[PDB]
Amino acid sequence: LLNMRLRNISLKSEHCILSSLDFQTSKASEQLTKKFIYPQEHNSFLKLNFQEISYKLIDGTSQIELDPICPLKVPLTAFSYDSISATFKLVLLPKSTQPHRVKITLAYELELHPNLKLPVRTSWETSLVNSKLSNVKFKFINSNIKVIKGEKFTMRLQIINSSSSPLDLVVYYNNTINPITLENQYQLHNKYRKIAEGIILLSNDYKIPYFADLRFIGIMSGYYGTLSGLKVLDLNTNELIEVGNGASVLI
Amino acid sequence: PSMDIIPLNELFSSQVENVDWIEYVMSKIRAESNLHSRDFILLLLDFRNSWIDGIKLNVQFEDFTSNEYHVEASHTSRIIVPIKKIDYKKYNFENTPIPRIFPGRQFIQSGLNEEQTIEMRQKFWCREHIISKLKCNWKLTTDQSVTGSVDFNKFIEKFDHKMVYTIYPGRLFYGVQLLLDEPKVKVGEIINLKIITEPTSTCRRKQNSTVNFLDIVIFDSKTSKILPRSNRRILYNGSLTKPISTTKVSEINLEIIPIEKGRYEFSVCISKSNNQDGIIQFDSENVILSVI
Amino acid sequence: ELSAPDTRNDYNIRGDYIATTPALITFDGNESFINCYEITANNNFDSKDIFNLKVRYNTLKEQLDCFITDAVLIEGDVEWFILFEKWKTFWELEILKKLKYDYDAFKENRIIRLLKTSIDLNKTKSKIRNLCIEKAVLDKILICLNKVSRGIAVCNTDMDEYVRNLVPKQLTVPVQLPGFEQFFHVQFEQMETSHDALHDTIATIGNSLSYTVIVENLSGQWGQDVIDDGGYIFEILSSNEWLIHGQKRCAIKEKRKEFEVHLIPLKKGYLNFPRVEITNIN
Repeated sequence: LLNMRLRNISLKSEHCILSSLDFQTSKASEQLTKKFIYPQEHNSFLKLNFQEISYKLIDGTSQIELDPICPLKVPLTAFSYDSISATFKLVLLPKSTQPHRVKITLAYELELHPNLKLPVRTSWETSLVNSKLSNVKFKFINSNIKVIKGEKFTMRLQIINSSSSPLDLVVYYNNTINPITLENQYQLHNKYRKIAEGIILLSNDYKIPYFADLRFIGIMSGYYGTLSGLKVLDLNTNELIEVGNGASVLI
Repeated sequence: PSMDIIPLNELFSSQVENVDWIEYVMSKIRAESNLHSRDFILLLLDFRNSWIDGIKLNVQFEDFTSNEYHVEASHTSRIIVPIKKIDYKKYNFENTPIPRIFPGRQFIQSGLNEEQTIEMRQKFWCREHIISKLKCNWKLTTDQSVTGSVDFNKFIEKFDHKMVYTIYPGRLFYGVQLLLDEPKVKVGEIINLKIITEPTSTCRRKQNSTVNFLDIVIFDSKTSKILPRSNRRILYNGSLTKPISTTKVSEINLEIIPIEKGRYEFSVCISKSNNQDGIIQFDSENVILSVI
Repeated sequence: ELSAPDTRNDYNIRGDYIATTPALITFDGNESFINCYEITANNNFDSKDIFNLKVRYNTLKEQLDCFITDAVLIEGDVEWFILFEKWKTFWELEILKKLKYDYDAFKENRIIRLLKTSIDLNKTKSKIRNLCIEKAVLDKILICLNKVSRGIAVCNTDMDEYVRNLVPKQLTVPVQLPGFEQFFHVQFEQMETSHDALHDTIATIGNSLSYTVIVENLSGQWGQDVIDDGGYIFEILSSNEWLIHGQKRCAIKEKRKEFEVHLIPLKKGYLNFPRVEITNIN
């Protein structure tokens, strides 16, 4: 009851859940010690946090922070430190423990000594393109973020199919404007315009035959996150697989 | 088998001077300051052999000569050719294409209206322009003396509405450029702007509504245009509706003073009335400035 | 127009809108008319002066009524010699009940009347001594204006020096804040995802209350989100405030606050009170 602490956990896409703990001197404790300190004419407190650490599991391992941290001391403040946990594909929820050491130094070198230790579970409170029909999956083997200029470049698809008939699909980019509140109308027009002529495929209408190298050239500068022009058509039972993957900046 | 025509808007600064069209188009842009960018259109046509041996397939335009490609046996290889636009006011595209004979009556009650005839004349005479300069002069790699030419007349089939927009700007409704004084202006300064407007020969199509409404939109160079409150942004006198008229060389000159940042692009929009969904032309001249 | 008071500082209002070439506006609350003024601060701090404006205007009803009078029934001076110079006030009393359609007058039409009465107006003109040399013109003009539409051209040609412009005014006292601050921070982003190429905003805004605080929002990122945790070091210059954040994260919500209105305040150091918090993440 001197510094209220909370922990926030987020799930990054790079298979590393990041959990950040936040500490803040609570206002009720602030006024509680503040009137008794201002009786002796003190305006700013001094809670010296000298040893803050987090532990892992039933065997105690000290996972470090993401940056440096000295031994600080301040009043009426808040500070947050972020550790990087490991992403779990199973349903084993990791339970961690944190500990601090607040030295509540009253003045003229007459200090008290306080320590605290919480322990809880680091929950989070709740791409590979796959089709809807068959076993056919898509994933770009080369890193989906890429930094290019407006020059010629290459990109690499990959197909994991049912081995019964691996062939009979075609790719094409469809360089035409999709046929569409004037402000939202023109915003959707600018999205559909820079999609339809931003990059151009240097081999479209292209029969596939488990790799498939397909080659572009990029014209217009900008970050094309989930570049969604190119559209792999499946010949038999005529449907379309969108490929919402890959993101190329062109600067 | 197929063909498509796409324009370009980036300037293509150098060290990308290895790709065959880029040096020619940037050479024409580079000197001759009236020979500007933003109006070049690339045509994308795909050569595909049905043979057993490789070919070389050099493409000659009226002055553009491409590199030496290599199509092996059954593949496509999209050879990208630059071409400028064709000016509507300099030319005439509303005359009937002639027949060869003068003998037959040819069912002289022709079953066509006015506007269907005129769009048929446009659709024919645009490919009449783009065929009468295009060539190719091929050779086999393993035989080297079997060099022949090709035609294009039995290959290009027809156009659609997208090709006649992209090749011919006379199909559009207005012709606009922009004039800006200083593209590197400091923030405490107000700069006059200019929007020239020059209507088309498709102004005959409506003939009744003598006003159209030039909207103004503003977008951060990245994405996601700014709502017209324009705080932290361009501080602007007047309002962005600015009525213009048919058959007029009007100039809706405005003023613009920045607040925070640099990367701004300016463009227009034509909407034919003031209500929702009256829109006709999403005009896209889209010039840029900076504020340090 | 805009006018500067008698205190007479170096206020440089570069903004001054003159609608010389257009005699046109509309205020039907569909689009948004914004006027703006690029003023300057004084030679020192100056927080309470008085500004008064000058809007000339008209209303569009008597704009189209002036157009209809000057080019529908009194175009030439031949009819203006006799047929309307003896019944001008009667023409105004007839014109005041015209009630032209101002709902389709902003969409491809101008000077177009609504469905108002035109039957008993002929009987009302016939009741007085109105001669047929004017009763033909005053009926034919209303019959023409019952279904006609003009354009934006030849509107200023009727509006030119034929309208009393009510040059109204207002009062704008150029309101000010209370607690001046001057801070500058610096960041160093420990990258979770490599860089998301964020777009920046160096704010300048002051909080004006008592027992209050200054709350800041981080920069805006537009690539792959939820990441790029930015570390920071304060160097909170020229004051002694209270800080309430350390080594935040540039995702969905960070809100790196700074409790300001507690101790070590100052006066109005400028036109308003300021806090020119310029972060610099290099």
